[PDB]
Order: sequence, then C-alpha cells, then structure tokens
Amino acid sequence: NLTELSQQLHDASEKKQLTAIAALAEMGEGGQGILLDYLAKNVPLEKPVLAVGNVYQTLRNLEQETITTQLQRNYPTGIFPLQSAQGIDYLPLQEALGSQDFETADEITRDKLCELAGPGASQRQWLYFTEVEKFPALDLHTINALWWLHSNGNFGFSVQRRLWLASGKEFTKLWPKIGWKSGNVWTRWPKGFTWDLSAPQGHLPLLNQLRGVRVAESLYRHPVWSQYGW
Ligand SMILES: C/C=C1\C(=C\C2=NC(=C\c3[nH]c(/C=C4\NC(=O)C(CC)=C4C)c(C)c3CCC(=O)O)/C(CCC(=O)O)=C2C)NC(=O)[C@@H]1C
Ligand SMILES: [Cl-]
Repeated sequence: NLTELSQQLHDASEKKQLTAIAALAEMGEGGQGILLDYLAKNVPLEKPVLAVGNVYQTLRNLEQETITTQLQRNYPTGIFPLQSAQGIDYLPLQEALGSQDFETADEITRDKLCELAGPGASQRQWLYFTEVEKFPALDLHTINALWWLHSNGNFGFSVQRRLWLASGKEFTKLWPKIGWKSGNVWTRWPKGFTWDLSAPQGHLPLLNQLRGVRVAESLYRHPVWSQYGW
C-alpha cells in the first residue's frame, strides 16, 4: 500500500519512517518515486536528519542507472552542506560514503584530519592531542554528519563518544564494544576491520592507538558534539 507507506514516511515517528523507507524502496517506480519526492522536499539538510540520509542511501544502494543519474544530477554534493572553516573540499569523502566504500572514506578522513591540523601534521602523518583540541567545530561536524548520515547512524565519532560515555569513559571497555580489540587481540589494520554495515556500532572511523588514547580523548571531549547536538 503506497498511500499508507507514504503516510508512514511523512508522519513523525522515526522508527516507523525507517521501516516504511525499506518497504518503499522495494516497490518499484511508485515506491521509489515517493522516496525521491521526500528528498526533494528535505534536501539540502540544515541539521542532520537520519531518515533523510537513509532515504538517499537506500536509493543509492539500489545501484540502478536512472536513480543514480537523478541523484547525482539533483544532489551532486550529496544531502548535507560540505562546510569547512579552512576551505577544505569534503566532496571526495562524501562520494566514498555515498558509494558505501567505507575503507576509502576512512582513509580520506584520516588525511583530512591531518590537513585540518596543518602542515606539521600533514608532514608527519599523525596528530598531537593539542591539534585535535584546536580543530574547528564546523569541520568536525561536516565530517561526522557525512559518516552518520551514510551509515544509518552506525558510524561516526559522535557514535564512539556516546559509547565511551556509556562505558564510564573507560577506553578498555570501549575497544571491545566497537570491535577494535577482541580480548587480548588488537584488531589488525587494515585487514582485520569490517568495512561494511555489518560492523558494530562505532566501528568507524578508525583512531590508531599506537600513540595512545590522547588523540581520541581530546576528540571525544571537543566542544563540537554538545554545540551541534550530537
Ligand atoms: C601493535 C598494536 C597496535 C598498533 C600497531 C600499529 N598500527 C599501525 C598503523 C595503523 N593502525 C591503525 C588503526 C588501528 N590499529 C589497531 O590496532 C587498532 C585498534 C585499537 C586501530 C583502530 C591505522 C588507521 C594505521 C594507519 C595510520 C597510522 O599509522 O597512524 C602501525 C604502523 C605504523 C607505521 O608504519 O608507522 C602499527 C605498528 N596500533 C594499535 O592501536 C595497537 C596498540
Ligand atoms: Cl598525542
């Protein structure tokens, strides 16, 4: 029933929107048309809205020529403003996420964080915790929004932060929860990681622990999360 499923999508219950979206996408032209109209009425986003990310990504994931063409033409930069306090280009990150190429997205994200930190970090290819503390909130919001919107809320530093808070800020409890350690065994980069949505909540983006937790803690304590309601 397309009418009733459309109504379910346009009602205000997030949980019921998500089941309606999944059903509509499998209902051919009529269902896909309802989803395309939902994007037209809700994109560009101002604030991240999970259901809108799910509509976009569900349609991309069909990998059908005409839908993909239409999405690229109407939403060439995706659904979320690609804003940066340093003029950085986040389109390649968006493109990797829209293709569900999470490994490429992780690599791009790591490079962009060094670019954001400046020439010293770009040169050495790793961060100091004080550089993280000084990141502009806007860039972290753009980066996180893309991860979250393109992963059904499963990925993003905001997701890790809330799991870290749920763990009493105990990093040794966080690592197993996000799949980065299994008992005594550290998940080996890159081959040990799960580069798809079967991964546990918070699995990506990665934060190497070779130089300790200081970068991750500074990232999770950054004012961006409270500022933007993450
Ligand atoms: C021995 C055990 C450890 C270890 C070793 C190590 N990691 C390396 C690289 C590297 N690991 C990650 C990610 C992770 N690696 C993990 O184990 C985990 C689970 C917490 C994550 C999430 C990324 C993204 C890069 C590329 C970016 C970068 O190099 O920073 C290198 C090569 C260093 C080099 O060649 O210079 C070495 C030797 N890393 C650790 O976390 C533990 C304690
Ligand atoms: Cl550090």
